[PDB]
Amino acid sequence: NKPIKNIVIVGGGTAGWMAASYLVRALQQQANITLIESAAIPRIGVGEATIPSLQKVFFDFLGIPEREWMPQVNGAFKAAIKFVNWRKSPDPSRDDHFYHLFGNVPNCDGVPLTHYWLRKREQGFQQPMEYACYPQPGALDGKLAPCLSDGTRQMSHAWHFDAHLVADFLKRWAVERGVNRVVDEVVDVRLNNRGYISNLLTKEGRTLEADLFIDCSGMRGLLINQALKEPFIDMSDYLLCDSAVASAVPNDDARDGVEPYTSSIAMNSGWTWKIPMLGRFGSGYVFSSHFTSRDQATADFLKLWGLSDNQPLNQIKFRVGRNKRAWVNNCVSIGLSSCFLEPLESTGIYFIYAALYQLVKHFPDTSFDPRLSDAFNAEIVHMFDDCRDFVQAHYFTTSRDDTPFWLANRHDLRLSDAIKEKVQRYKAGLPLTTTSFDDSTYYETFDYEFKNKWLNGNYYCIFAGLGMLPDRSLPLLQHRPESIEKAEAMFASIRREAERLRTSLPTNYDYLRSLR
Amino acid sequence: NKPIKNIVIVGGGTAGWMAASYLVRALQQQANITLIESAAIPRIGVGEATIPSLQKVFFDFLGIPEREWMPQVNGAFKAAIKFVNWRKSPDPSRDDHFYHLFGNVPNCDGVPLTHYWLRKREQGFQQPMEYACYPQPGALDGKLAPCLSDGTRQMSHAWHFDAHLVADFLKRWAVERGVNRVVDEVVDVRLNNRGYISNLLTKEGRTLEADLFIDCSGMRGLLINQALKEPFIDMSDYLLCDSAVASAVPNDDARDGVEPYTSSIAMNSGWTWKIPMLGRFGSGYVFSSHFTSRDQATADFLKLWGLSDNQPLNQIKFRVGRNKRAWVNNCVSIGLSSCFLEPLESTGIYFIYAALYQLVKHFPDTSFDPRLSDAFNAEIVHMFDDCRDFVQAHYFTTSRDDTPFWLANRHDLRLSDAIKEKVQRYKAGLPLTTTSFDDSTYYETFDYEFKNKWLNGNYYCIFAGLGMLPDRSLPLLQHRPESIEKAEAMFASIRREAERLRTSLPTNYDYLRSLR
Ligand SMILES: Cc1cc2nc3c(=O)[nH]c(=O)nc-3n(C[C@H](O)[C@H](O)[C@H](O)COP(=O)(O)OP(=O)(O)OC[C@H]3O[C@@H](n4cnc5c(N)ncnc54)[C@H](O)[C@@H]3O)c2cc1C
Ligand SMILES: Cc1cc2nc3c(=O)[nH]c(=O)nc-3n(C[C@H](O)[C@H](O)[C@H](O)COP(=O)(O)OP(=O)(O)OC[C@H]3O[C@@H](n4cnc5c(N)ncnc54)[C@H](O)[C@@H]3O)c2cc1C
Ligand SMILES: [Cl-]
Ligand SMILES: [Cl-]
Repeated sequence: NKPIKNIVIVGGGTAGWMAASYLVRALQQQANITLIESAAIPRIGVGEATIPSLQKVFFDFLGIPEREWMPQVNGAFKAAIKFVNWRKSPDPSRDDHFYHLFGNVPNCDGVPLTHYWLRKREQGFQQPMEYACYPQPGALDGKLAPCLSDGTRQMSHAWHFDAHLVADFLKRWAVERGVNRVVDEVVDVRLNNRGYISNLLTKEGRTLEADLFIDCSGMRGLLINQALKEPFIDMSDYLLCDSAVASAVPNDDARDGVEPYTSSIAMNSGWTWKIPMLGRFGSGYVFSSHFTSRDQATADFLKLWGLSDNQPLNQIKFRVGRNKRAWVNNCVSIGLSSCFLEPLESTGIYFIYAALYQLVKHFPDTSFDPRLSDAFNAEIVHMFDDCRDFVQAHYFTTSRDDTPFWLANRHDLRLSDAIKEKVQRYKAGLPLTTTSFDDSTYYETFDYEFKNKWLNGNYYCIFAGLGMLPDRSLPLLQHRPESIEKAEAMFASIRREAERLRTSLPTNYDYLRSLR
Repeated sequence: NKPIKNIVIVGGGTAGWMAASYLVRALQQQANITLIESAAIPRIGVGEATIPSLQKVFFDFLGIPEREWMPQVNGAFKAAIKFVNWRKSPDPSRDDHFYHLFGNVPNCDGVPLTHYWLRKREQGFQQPMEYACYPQPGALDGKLAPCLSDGTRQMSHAWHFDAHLVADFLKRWAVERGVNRVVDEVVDVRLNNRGYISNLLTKEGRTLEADLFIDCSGMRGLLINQALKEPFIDMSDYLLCDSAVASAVPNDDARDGVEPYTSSIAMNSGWTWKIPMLGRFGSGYVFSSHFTSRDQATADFLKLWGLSDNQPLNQIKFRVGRNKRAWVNNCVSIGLSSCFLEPLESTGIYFIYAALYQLVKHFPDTSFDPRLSDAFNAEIVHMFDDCRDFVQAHYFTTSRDDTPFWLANRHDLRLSDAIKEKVQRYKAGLPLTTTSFDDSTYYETFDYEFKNKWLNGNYYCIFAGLGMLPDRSLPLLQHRPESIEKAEAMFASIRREAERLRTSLPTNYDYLRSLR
């Protein structure tokens, strides 16, 4: 079969230029890549939070080190997500916060530290799980950097940045390496009688043709949804939020510092993200239109940060779910054109480079073997649905009942058999999927991580944080006092590391300043 | 809940004493373990072949190094399985053999060497896959040891031994560490109205009681099948063989050497195993009674090795399949009481210590939370069904059509959706599950291996060996000539290692002799 030689990418957002960059890197020879993007249709970039695999899977593949791209996007460091007022109904006299931290939890004789902690709590141990099982939460409370002053890594971390800038960065990178950039707007898509994309008709009268089309046109799904009629699976029965009111809020970093984490502040009919950068933090009230009006949500958002009625706002709406098939005929959907999930766990950009990773792993020729796209589509389904369930697990697990929104999350959600099964195992006291701690190649081979994205530690951070604990500790531990004693030594070690971090880490602000 | 304190194991075979050994090791405190075995009911031990996880998962857990247990069981080294006359109808003028080797296949720019080999074959490359992608097949042809004379490991390996002796070894090991051994025969099992095992009535009038019962009574399933009425899922529609005629055959190792591998010699209505040890090799014609009589199979077996009509034979029969649930109420089935699969891929003893591993991971208290057994049962189902599909893939893939037996395997088998999906992906040219080569922690964390037992390399050895190749090479490779060039360097390196092994390895016989 003849190889794919001409590729057309529709879209100049984060998805489009990640696709252009990744493909021009992966396809070293025999690859003509063209990207068309409309100047009259804006890109989505609200100030985004990410996860560590952005470096390992995407930028490492491009050969771009962290020190190269991060200052070009005015990046800040992210070491966790802090959930505020998610556990109980808001009480100004109560400190309601917990962290979902990056990194793996140590194992002790084949059992994660989370389970040794639970047994301790049964006997009266008061300290919260993540403060016992991780070394960095207290450091995050102190708004400290994830690295020493000399740049030595001290904890797993990701990044906060304006996605507009990473698109510009990748634009310059990809164009320099041969990607043809076209500023124009597609107005019509022509299919043959078979149903394959023949050509694209633009606004300036250009006719674009290719062997392979990549749809990065955003939520509208110009190619995959509108032209190819691939149905979008609405999953509003799984998750309730469908809107957002967002803006940027100035921050006096000199006296307030820069929080080295994303915040998720539970509201009456949703939650508000806080994504710190230098000089400001991006913020957005994600809400359900069925429980609050955009007007009311706007008022709550302004009141939360004490913003004025003159503050410019980014009014957003979206549909939760995914296409039935991400790849149909000769068109691959990447980004918002493929799927969407509320930014509760920073999975948006992850969906992009994870899908691109899978596209190269299933790269077609001009014959377009349906076995390739079928396999690709199955991977996308697994990827999205797994993250959807993890996010949903934040909702039906909550104890809040103060508003109709939270009551609905507790009782009226549709749950997959998969997430029901995990929760059942968790409640039984069983550890979920764990990996080796004294190895960490889980982060080095993406096939492993892609198929097992969320581990025991991730779920425990969420569940224990929301106050939903297993019925009992592992029955096995009653037979292994030596293992229990060994776990105590590990807890003590974590406590010592936390104390060392407190006096060794520079503030996140000072470290970000040293990088200018 | 009160902890499990009294445990009764029924059975003194390989399963029973592995269970006794593993549990007395895992349950350091609060564990009274009793094993009852009948002296009038023999154990099954035909001379068994194993896989490397026996050391990593079982003996390492007991703290017993290879050098300790192997000479106690008169063990020989196994480095692969050689399949003879499986590809085509037997032709004495043709050499029909291929190896299924232990170990992982190297990756080159995210693609296994198997796929770079396939592309080469498309362009005329003649050398068989496993001889190109592995360094040791030629060494195995030369009957060389898997280690240097000084004991330095040179290739991944497992073991051949009489399972009777490993049972005796573990018996002595477990009894010395507190396991109570009872020589008697259970004649009646009493259940309460709930359906839980109350007590065991023996032949000498003893009444045995416990919190937890382990059924290692063999194929009869004294507790799980007969008492608890748990249905056995007959899978004769998946696999056709149901019988075996076996014996031991003397070998002049001084002039013939000792083959460092198990052989699988395809017959008219089944296949014959060859499991070499010092001084002899165990052998057994596995056959389907629906295509040949035991009498005819016996004659073929004797004729194959030139044995006489006076040669004592072990006439065996079995049912292929598994219990619907491995663990019911307060009874856990381990070994032949749980499931059986023909020894095509040496999975029998694997099923034992893998299940025991899972039992400890799901260890109950006296309340017996059904969530624990449900989770355990699901793992057993995955374990068996996955190995069943892998074994079955040897059968429906063959090109042989010379007998009704092989025609039936080609056309009349029932295939799971899972195996159909894998074959489809393979035929499309896609790599199956792969792991990191420059790491090998896949063999260090059993959770990983248990869920992903058979990798791309394993399937490729079987499929390419049977002459069933993908329709085409990976389309991506047409865009990456640099990766192709890089793979050539790896092939050259493997060729050099093979040449070094040829002149460096002692013969398997001489090395086994040096260990006496
Ligand atoms: C409210 C919100 C919060 C988010 N938070 C996070 C987060 O915290 N972390 C994270 O990682 N991700 C997050 N995401 C996701 C992420 O921001 C976006 O998915 C990503 O940055 C851009 O996706 P996209 O490029 O596919 O869509 P878009 O940004 O909409 O890109 C659309 C592009 O296609 C072009 N185009 C469209 N139509 C046509 C046409 N007819 N002809 C020609 N050209 C055309 C447009 O000009 C534009 O260039 C969030 C998304 C939203 C909506
Ligand atoms: C033909 C064949 C080939 C095989 N090849 C391989 C191979 O190559 N590699 C591999 O790893 N595995 C292989 N296996 C599997 C392996 O040999 C056996 O599964 C294992 O060695 C023994 O299994 P078991 O102990 O559960 O059953 P058994 O050996 O039958 O043990 C039964 C025990 O339960 C006791 N018992 C029974 N009944 C009663 C009662 N009413 N009261 C009291 N006590 C009782 C018996 O006395 C006996 O001790 C093979 C099996 C077969 C049949
Ligand atoms: Cl997101
Ligand atoms: Cl076996």
